[PDB]
Amino acid sequence: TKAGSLTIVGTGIESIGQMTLQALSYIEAAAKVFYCVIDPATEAFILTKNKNCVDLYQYFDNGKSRLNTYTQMSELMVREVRKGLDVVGVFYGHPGVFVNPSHRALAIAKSEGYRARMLPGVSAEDCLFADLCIDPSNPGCLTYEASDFLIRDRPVSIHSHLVLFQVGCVGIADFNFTGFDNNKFGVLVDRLEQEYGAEHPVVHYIAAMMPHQDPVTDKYTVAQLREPEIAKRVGGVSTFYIPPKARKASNLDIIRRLELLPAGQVPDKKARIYPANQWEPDVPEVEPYRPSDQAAIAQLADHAPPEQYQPLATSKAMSDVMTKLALDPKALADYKADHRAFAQSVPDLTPQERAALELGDSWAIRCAMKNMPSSLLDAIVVGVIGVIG
Amino acid sequence: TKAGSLTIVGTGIESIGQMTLQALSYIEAAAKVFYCVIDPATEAFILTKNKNCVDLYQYFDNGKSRLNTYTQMSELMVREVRKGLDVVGVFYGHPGVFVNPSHRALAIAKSEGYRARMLPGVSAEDCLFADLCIDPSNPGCLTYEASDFLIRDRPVSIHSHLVLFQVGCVGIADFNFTGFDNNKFGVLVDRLEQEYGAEHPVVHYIAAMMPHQDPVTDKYTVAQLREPEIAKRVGGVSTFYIPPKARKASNLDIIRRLELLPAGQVPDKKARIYPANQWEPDVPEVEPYRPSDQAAIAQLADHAPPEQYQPLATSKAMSDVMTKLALDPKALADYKADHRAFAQSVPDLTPQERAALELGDSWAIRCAMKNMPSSLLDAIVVGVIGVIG
Ligand SMILES: C[S@@+](CC[C@H](N)C(=O)[O-])C[C@H]1O[C@@H](n2cnc3c(N)ncnc32)[C@H](O)[C@@H]1O
Ligand SMILES: C[S@@+](CC[C@H](N)C(=O)[O-])C[C@H]1O[C@@H](n2cnc3c(N)ncnc32)[C@H](O)[C@@H]1O
Ligand SMILES: [Cl-]
Ligand SMILES: [Cl-]
Ligand SMILES: [Cl-]
Ligand SMILES: [Cl-]
Repeated sequence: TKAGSLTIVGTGIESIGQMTLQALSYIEAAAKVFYCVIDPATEAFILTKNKNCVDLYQYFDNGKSRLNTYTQMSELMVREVRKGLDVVGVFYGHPGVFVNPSHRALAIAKSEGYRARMLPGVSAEDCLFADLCIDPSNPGCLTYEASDFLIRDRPVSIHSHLVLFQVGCVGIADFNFTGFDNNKFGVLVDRLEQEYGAEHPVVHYIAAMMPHQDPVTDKYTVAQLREPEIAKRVGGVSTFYIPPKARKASNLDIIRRLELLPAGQVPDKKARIYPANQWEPDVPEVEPYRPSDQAAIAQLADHAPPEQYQPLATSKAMSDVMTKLALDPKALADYKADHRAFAQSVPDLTPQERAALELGDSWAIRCAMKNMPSSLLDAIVVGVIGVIG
Repeated sequence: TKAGSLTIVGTGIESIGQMTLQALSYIEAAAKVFYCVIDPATEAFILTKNKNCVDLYQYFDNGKSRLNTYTQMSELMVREVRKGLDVVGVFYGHPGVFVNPSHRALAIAKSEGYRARMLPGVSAEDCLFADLCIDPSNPGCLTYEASDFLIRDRPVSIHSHLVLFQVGCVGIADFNFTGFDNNKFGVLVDRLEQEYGAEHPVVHYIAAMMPHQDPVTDKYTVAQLREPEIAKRVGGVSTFYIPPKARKASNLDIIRRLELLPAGQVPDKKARIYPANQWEPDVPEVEPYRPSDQAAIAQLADHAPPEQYQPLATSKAMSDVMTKLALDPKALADYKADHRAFAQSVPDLTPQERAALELGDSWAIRCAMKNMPSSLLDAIVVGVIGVIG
């Protein structure tokens, strides 16, 4: 194993709070940190956690091509990896969602034989699902960059969710500190009219970046986007959500091959599971407490845990070590290098706990931490299967 | 404002480390916690952080409809909200991505006039982007539930990414503790053959759930999925990634309306930005260090910060308060109730810092924490615009 590593992490969107515990731990452990974030409280927070940080944002300039900036950002990181250092790069949101230089730097490091990894983070689309109260599963989700959407004529589906990033800089390859002149926004609006119609809703979304702020969740018709006062509000952190225009019917051949009908009625196209999408045009009110829902709630009084349910049955020493492996990158590296040596130095473990850690396999760790009933083993991670039908 | 609130949060996918700082803080502050997670180290961690927790997983049972379980899960949470308590629900990953009961409970609470919010988390798709080294922006992403994909005959795009959740339980509406009998998996494989061809790649993806584990990133042809030994490996935490089959050309009308050509050549369909997607079939090698890349790197020696760059210029007292607002839900609530009273009780703030906190607006906070050069204001969040073209 060569000296030198690159780990790229995210900060999430809302200042400080949306950073993951592991992103923080890698920032603290790093020899050198390079960052690109867009609020000052997050920047100040990062600087309290490591003594050797560099702001990547200084490599943008007026009329300097963004591609040249991204090549420079990547090279600054990889140069320190080649010197044998543990390097961490930090980007706002998820560091691989609509980001060029992270993928470039990781690919170069990997090709030259260094350790290289991206840790996921909370994206602007993750925030959109939470704030607009929608699930990508119901009824599917298409996600594009707005200029790419137009130039490559990417297809829409009127029966699924549509999410468009970078709607505030249609057709722009450069940078300006004061901001974008979004003079080709009308080209996007023309496309949305063609696909959806002039009276179809478009939601202008901006996630709150400070903890006390509310999100922007402003619904407009496609036609209203042509009004100059409304067009002016779309900027560099704006995303569009376009809800479905209609409900898609079921395929009879698939119903039969999956054996879903006992010769009769599947639910109708608009027999929706509560709650319905509030952004869809002409969406009917769905009943939250149907007779079937009331009967399920009545069964709560007599409920007992099923006999095949596996209750947690662990110890402080075992929960402490599993927490340490997740929150201490040095401890994890030590454990990975020698499972047996590490396991034998952990204080207060029971014999079973020690043995499970020595092996490292999931089933062993599960047996050590959960009580498995006889019922279960006289007959496999089974985590809300979602129902869309 | 009525007493009682519901906040639903996520844990991310990888044990403990992928929880956000704000998710942890709300779990600690809650009067009552309800959770549904699928590894025991995460469960044990949650129980160390609040004294009043209930496992929602005990409401599943063999041959009990999942919809009835979800109605029960929702009702247990909302009952405590109606009593005037601050309630937190916890689901693995992102709590609104392929999850029924979170959306139901939040909608009921909101309709009855209680405070209701979802905090985003790291999803299985977020992990997929990071581990497979792909960006949803290049060249767009379609995301579906596998049974819905089949039953509603949802469209594919051979030029964009495809992600399918719940490929281990095609056509199943119920639960079993030992697991799913995935006997209709061949119906999915038939559809993938029709859309992509028998020799097109499909990546079987399972994100690591413990910190020391590696992810499963196993590429197969569509044809290979019919082999019983391979089909057997697909389970309840399996997701499929299907890469594009071809590159989409540019539209001449849009090129002209966005003014991208000076009468000549736009880059060719396969003149890719480094790095290329390694999962695409017959993808050519892309040069990481072209002459333009070498010239950009040569400019690093003479680089200085641009005159319109805004360096961080804050204080310990200001960074401490902004951190507290993000990490202490009680402090945030106090600040939101009375900006001026809160601001005047914060120790050691400068006059400008105090004034910015009193107002609460983003531009005021930015001025207080960053030095704004004369160059800038003699002429707006501008955070990697991604280039896809
Ligand atoms: C270069 S990308 C970076 C995205 C980021 N890595 C992420 O994980 O969301 C910039 C685009 O992200 C979206 N974005 C960034 N901040 C946002 C916010 N606060 N609300 C909504 N969308 C945002 C916008 O579409 C913006 O044009
Ligand atoms: C009911 S959903 C819940 C998803 C979860 N809320 C999230 O944010 O990803 C279950 C599906 O998520 C995906 N999933 C869950 N854990 C996973 C893992 N470790 N790797 C890949 N996919 C996973 C699988 O497609 C699975 O069938
Ligand atoms: Cl969060
Ligand atoms: Cl029931
Ligand atoms: Cl993370
Ligand atoms: Cl340059």
